[PDB]
Amino acid sequence: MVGLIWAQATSGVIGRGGDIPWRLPEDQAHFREITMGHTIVMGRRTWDSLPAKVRPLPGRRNVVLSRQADFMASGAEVVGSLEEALTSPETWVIGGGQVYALALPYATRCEVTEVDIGLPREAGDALAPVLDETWRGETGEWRFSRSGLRYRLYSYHRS
Ligand SMILES: NC(=O)C1=CN([C@@H]2O[C@H](COP(=O)(O)OP(=O)(O)OC[C@H]3O[C@@H](n4cnc5c(N)ncnc54)[C@H](OP(=O)(O)O)[C@@H]3O)[C@@H](O)[C@H]2O)C=CC1
Ligand SMILES: Cc1c(C(=O)O)cnn1-c1ccccc1
Ligand SMILES: Cc1c(C(=O)O)cnn1-c1ccccc1
Ligand SMILES: [Co+2]
Repeated sequence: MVGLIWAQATSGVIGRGGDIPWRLPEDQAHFREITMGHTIVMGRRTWDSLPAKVRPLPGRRNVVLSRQADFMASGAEVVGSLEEALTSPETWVIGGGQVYALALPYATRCEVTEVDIGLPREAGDALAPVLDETWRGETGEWRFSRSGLRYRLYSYHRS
């Protein structure tokens, strides 16, 4: 199973300036629940976005995708192609925009946290991948984060 997990503004923005223009503790907890114990695959930029203190994310097989054959990520596997990372029963692609797009053909699950933030798209933004007609999606209720933003979860699947 390859799944994608991400949070996006309504506009499709997932990242800006190498970080995220919001912070939902509830989505972090949800993220941790969904990925705990499994392989997490991320682009090198996303690895860089992780604070050195949470790095590697505990209890998960941290894999970083880089074309740099000598890139050192203390506590992770650095692989130069996505196929090297799919060697576990459950693999979660955790970002960023490039790796989401690269992984979409392998995916059967997308766990999408939609953040009700009017965030117009800007040059350089990392974007959520486009899901075609093969994806079947079920939505949750709009919830309120303690950060003040509303959010809801879309769970997409396809065979
Ligand atoms: N909202 C959310 O849910 C999340 C948002 N984000 C945000 O996403 C943004 C980063 O995403 P993005 O900028 O797209 O970069 P990524 O995090 O997708 O990593 C990009 C890097 O991945 C490597 N890479 C990409 N394609 C390939 C390939 N085909 N073969 C080998 N290596 C490859 C390269 O690493 P190298 O350059 O070393 O070769 C590239 O620079 C940040 O702002 C981050 O905060 C991240 C995670 C979750
Ligand atoms: C910080 C964060 C949030 C948040 O703060 O809302 C939601 N996802 N992530 C996250 C970022 C990078 C990698 C994995 C997950
Ligand atoms: C996703 C995450 C976890 C986790 O999933 O265990 C623990 N810290 N963070 C985190 C990452 C980036 C920024 C803030 C927090
Ligand atoms: Co699990």
